Amino acid sequence: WTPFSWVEKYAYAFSGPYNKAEVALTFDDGPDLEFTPKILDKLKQHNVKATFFLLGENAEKFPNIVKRIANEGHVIGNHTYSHPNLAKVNEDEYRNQIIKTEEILNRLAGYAPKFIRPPYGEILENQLKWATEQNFMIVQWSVDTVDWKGVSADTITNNVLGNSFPGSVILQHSTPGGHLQGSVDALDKIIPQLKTKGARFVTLPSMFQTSKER
Ligand SMILES: O=C(NO)c1ccc(-c2cccc3ccccc23)cc1
Ligand SMILES: [Cl-]
Ligand code: NA
Ligand code: NA
Ligand code: NA
Ligand code: NA
Ligand code: NA
Ligand code: NA
Ligand code: NA
Repeated sequence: WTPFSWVEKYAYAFSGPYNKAEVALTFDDGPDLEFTPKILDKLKQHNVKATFFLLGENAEKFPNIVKRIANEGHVIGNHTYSHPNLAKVNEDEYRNQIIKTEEILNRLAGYAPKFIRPPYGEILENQLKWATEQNFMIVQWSVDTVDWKGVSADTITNNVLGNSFPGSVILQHSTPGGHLQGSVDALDKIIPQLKTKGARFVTLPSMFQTSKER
């Protein structure tokens, strides 16, 4: 496990360029029926695009919310199919979780997503090597809202505003059935205060200057 050396050897990163006044909001585990629509609305009221890492099994249940994300200018990412610990699977099951989710998202969004985020941040070097050759790009995160703990919006705001820098990639969740109401309300405080500091919200394709599709 050498996360640092991998950013020089593969398509793999934790944050973006230091010389741009840009940050990136990302959302995991969706789509869902309660939190994804709210996030989309608050992102609409703040003129902000984001990047959604969607589970393949959840895109099947709510195929229109996948389409709503892409139609509103957001970028869709691959978050595997059934959310397993990729460090505990073999190559064929790893490549099965990726390619299966890709075909589901390609059918709904109209493109094969280029960005992969491994659940729990767990991934192995050979898995990373395979995705690099397949023209993927894995992006983790550098600011953790730890919103799955069900924390409040004020707590998430101080946690985000206290650890955000140019190039920060922020992690939030739109998990079906999670305690994420404070994570949604935090967007009303996080987005304006970072704008006060001069930050612009971009998607992962714009931050790393690459296409959204593979
Ligand atoms: O994308 C996720 N789920 O879909 C996800 C789940 C949990 C965490 C997560 C939360 C808190 C601390 C962590 C420390 C190391 C690795 C992951 C951590 C980050 C992301
Ligand atoms: Cl490209
Ligand atoms: Na790592
Ligand atoms: Na980094
Ligand atoms: Na950075
Ligand atoms: Na409903
Ligand atoms: Na192959
Ligand atoms: Na920086
Ligand atoms: Na950062």
